[PDB]
Amino acid sequence: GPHDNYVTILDEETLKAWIAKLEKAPVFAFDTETDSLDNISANLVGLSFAIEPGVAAYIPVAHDYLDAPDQISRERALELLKPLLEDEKALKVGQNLKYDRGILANYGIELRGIAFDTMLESYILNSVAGRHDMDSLAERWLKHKTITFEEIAGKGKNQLTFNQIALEEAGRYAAEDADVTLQLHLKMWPDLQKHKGPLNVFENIEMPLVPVLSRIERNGVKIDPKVLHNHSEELTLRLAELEKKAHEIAGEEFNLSSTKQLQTILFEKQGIKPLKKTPGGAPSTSEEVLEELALDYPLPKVILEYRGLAKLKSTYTDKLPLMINPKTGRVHTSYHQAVTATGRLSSTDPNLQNIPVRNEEGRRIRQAFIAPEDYVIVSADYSQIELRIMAHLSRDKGLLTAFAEGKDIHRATAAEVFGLPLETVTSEQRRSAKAINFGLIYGMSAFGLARQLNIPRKEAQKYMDLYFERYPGVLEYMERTRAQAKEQGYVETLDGRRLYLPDIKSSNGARRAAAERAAINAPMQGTAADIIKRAMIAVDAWLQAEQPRVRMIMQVHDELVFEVHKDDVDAVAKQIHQLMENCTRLDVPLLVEVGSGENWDQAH
DNA sequence: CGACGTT
Ligand SMILES: [Mg+2]
Repeated sequence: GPHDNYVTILDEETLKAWIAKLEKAPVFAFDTETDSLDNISANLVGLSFAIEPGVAAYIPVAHDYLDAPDQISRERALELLKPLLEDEKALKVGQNLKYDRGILANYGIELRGIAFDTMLESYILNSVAGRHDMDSLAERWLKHKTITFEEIAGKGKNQLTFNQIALEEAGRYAAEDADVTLQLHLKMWPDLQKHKGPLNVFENIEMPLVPVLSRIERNGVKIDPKVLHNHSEELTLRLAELEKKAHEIAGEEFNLSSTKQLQTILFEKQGIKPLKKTPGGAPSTSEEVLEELALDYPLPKVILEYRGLAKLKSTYTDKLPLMINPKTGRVHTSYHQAVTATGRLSSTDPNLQNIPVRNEEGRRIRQAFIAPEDYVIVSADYSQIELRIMAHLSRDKGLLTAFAEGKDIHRATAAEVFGLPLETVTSEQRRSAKAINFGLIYGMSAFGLARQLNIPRKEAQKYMDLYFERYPGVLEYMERTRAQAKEQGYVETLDGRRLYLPDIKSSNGARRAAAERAAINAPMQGTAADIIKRAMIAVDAWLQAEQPRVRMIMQVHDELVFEVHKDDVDAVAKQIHQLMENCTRLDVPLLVEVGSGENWDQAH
């Protein structure tokens, strides 16, 4: 791990020399460092170029501390770099490219040279290794503890924004970052080349996602804060009523939110035997315990209602109005592309993928999302996608025929399990088969179904036996995947995304069963994520080539909520439809139930 | 309720 060959650029002539080197440089790093953690309101501070291993350059453009000398104009430097950054033939490399690209696009410079991202490379190679962050990557691959931002800043309010930070420390840190990316690239890229499936997915599914991810995050979803600042008042009043009722039942004032106090007061005053126990050993008070106890006493019911209301209020109705970006008035999310192992995108700060649906008050919370003016929400959706991947990967004629004909999968499964035809499949049989399908997706055991269906576990096993006998190809494929995990350990999805299992041969019964379940459902969710990502890429290509009156705002799991102008709804819905069924060459069709509701809940 | 685990 070399160092000290780090030249910091203060004059534009050295910048010209560096760009002359860069335009002949095949691959090079790019790591813009910025004061603000935000990707939208942040103002750029400096850049970083590392054409050759150890040969890294930091280019300050605005430093705020006393006597920051010869600061190149942030506009002049970017104007001189526009031929380079906006070049397609120059392949770049970095970390979290949807951050650098967003920061650059703040100034109108649309970057186009992205080809490698160390985060994405580390994700594709071994998705269950570390956390895919520079600090972890450093020792995990290069075996070189790098300088963190904490040393320069210091935890707490004492932490310093990067812009006023002294020249030497900031420059050496950024150049070390750039240089590191190069070492990580030069080390991992041969490994990424040796793996054909991972190479395919990395080139075609993961990396073209970065520009559309940045565009989606910068577009942001619009919320009507008045709805939440109204609705929280009714939430507070209702929970106050629940407080009054609970303190009437118990005769004392306390906090329903606390769990230790709640279990103590409950199990000492009313004294029901603890049905279940927490993983920590204490008596458990989860929702099942709540409903079982509310079968007997009203205080469990009222505290369950308090939990239900308070969770949604505190998590959404209070946090979302706070997170509205004041500059543009739209909530901006950070889709972390590589954090979950399976492959799904997971929105963070705030979790837009975690908006309530099943509760009517959750329906109100989803109604809080609206359109600015003359616009209307289009909520794309894949219906029962996981079962479609199951049919494709099982090669079972029954499910393939059922999906090709287009009948509801749940009633068809119930018909094939119980014998009576699908038209006579009633509601209880229907959601019984629904539980069968979902559980088989997740790999759960018969006790789980006795819990999720309130039927004896013997009857659960009998029902799965009927299903398994009528669908032997699915079981054969699942056993093939289980066995494949033994000698390969990287049970793999369709498009080549892998998952290394360090728990397949753990020789422990507890871990291996969960490892087997993960091996079962890994191709499932992996294929679903790849299909969604490819649909995202195609739709983004359509918008960026045609520029219609549509803006993609969010990507929930198997959902692609848009925002269209009122007069476009007739044709753009059909166009995105066609773009999405033609997304992936899979035999079973990919049904897309496009809504066109005025608000997100209405479109849902 | 049945398979996994240990004294
Ligand atoms: Mg970076």
